[PDB]
Amino acid sequence: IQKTPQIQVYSRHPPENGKPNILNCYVTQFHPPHIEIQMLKNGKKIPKVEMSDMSFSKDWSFYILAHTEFTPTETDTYACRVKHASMAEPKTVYWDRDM
Amino acid sequence: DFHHIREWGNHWKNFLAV
Amino acid sequence: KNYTFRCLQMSSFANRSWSRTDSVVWLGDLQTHRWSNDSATISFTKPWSQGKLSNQQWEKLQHMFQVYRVSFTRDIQELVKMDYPIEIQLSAGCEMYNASESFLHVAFQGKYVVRFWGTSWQTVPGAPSWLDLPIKVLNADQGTSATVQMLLNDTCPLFVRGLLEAGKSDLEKQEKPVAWLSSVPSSAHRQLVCHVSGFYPKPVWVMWMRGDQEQQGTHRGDFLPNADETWYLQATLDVEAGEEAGLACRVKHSSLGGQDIILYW
Ligand SMILES: *[C@@H]1O[C@H](CO[C@@H]2O[C@@H](C)[C@@H](O)[C@@H](O)[C@@H]2O)[C@@H](O[C@@H]2O[C@H](CO)[C@@H](O[C@@H]3O[C@H](CO[C@H]4O[C@H](CO)[C@@H](O)[C@H](O)[C@@H]4O)[C@@H](O)[C@H](O)[C@@H]3O)[C@H](O)[C@H]2NC(C)=O)[C@H](O)[C@H]1NC(C)=O
Ligand SMILES: *[C@@H]1O[C@H](CO)[C@@H](O)[C@H](O)[C@H]1NC(C)=O
Ligand SMILES: *[C@@H]1O[C@H](CO)[C@@H](O)[C@H](O)[C@H]1NC(C)=O
Repeated sequence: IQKTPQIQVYSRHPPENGKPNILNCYVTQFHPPHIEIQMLKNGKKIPKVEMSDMSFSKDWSFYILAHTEFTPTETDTYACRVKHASMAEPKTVYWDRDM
Repeated sequence: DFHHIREWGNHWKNFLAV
Repeated sequence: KNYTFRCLQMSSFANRSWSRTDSVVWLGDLQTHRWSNDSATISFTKPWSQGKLSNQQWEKLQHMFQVYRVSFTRDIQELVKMDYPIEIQLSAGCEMYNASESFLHVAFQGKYVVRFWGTSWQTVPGAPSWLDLPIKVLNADQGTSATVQMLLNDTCPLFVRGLLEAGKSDLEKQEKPVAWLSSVPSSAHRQLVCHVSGFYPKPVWVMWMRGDQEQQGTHRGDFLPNADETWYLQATLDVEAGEEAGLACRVKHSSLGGQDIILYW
């Protein structure tokens, strides 16, 4: 059966504007394992995104971690966009430093 | 059914035995 | 501490002419090996991923699995011949306690269908009935049965005891959490968020507090991985406007030497 990915976006360190940090996009609970994950800055694909090896959990669903270096500012927006066969449209989750 | 895995298992049994 | 060693195989078959198999290996929450479809060789992800095994021993085990991977692929494609796409997953390894228990589980299209148990492959109740004949045929081969029995009963727990010794300083590492507070509006109310990042090992205690009183509204999220083999967790609290004052987030972790982090809102 198809399972829809869940996406969580979070920073490695406390966000401080102008200070280099790492942005994580953790994608879980999906099947089949074929997936496209992009990280976005101001709506544009970030070229240097590192991915973990795909793995799976006790319940058999797949997971993977994407991450990228980033330096937050007042005005830049960051997002993680996922394409998967379980969804007709790509799913985008925005980084919110408050949440 | 499972022709190659059965050939594989029979091939590597002695390696694991010793 | 009990460690679960897990070898995870993920095999995708799109059609007769296209498949890939990729594997990863975990000891507890630390990845020890990766094996890409494209690689002829298994890749070490730690300095200690060979455990206590000699170079010749490892060379041959690698060779053995190389043949397994090709053999597995051919047999599944032939099983399909006698509906794409097909996803198969295998989870094999052992839970350590100096006792242990081994397991070998197989999933088809994301559902658990078969295990190896004792001396034989067994379908699980509710598995598709078309598996019974193939599994009966697999069980007729005593050589592979012995091979799997030796792999689970002996080769696994022995390998793992060696990994535990060779990887001690990594397995027993302590990394301190760093915490920070933020908030968002939650009603016509606010949600306070305590973020805790960079801790290892996984066990942690995070609670919103008013003085010594634990706030039972504290809602702990899931453990989320960082990319540097540390963990991230947040805990939230929905608060009425004006009741924000006097709240604190308290974090306890083994790395902190008895000195909890306390941040005040
Ligand atoms: C490897 O170890 C297994 C047992 O260990 C389990 O399986 C392995 C793969 C790991 O996952 C471990 O962590 C597990 O704990 C041994 O399996 C046993 O083999 C013997 C001999 O072949 C079996 O004994 C027979 O049992 C028959 C009755 O079985 C039924 O009843 C019993 C209880 O009474 C029940 O446990 C079982 O499930 C059946 O319902 C009996 O008629 C016959 O005469 C004989 O006594 C034994 O049943 C197996 N255990 C299991 C759980 O099936 C392997 O032999 C061992 N291999 C090596 C090479 O060391
Ligand atoms: C097989 O699957 C691959 C991967 O999706 C695809 O590119 C290819 O067109 C398929 N080939 C056939 C003959 O169906
Ligand atoms: C996986 O590896 C096999 C063997 O080298 C190869 O035939 C196959 O094309 C690879 N799969 C993909 C999708 O590249």
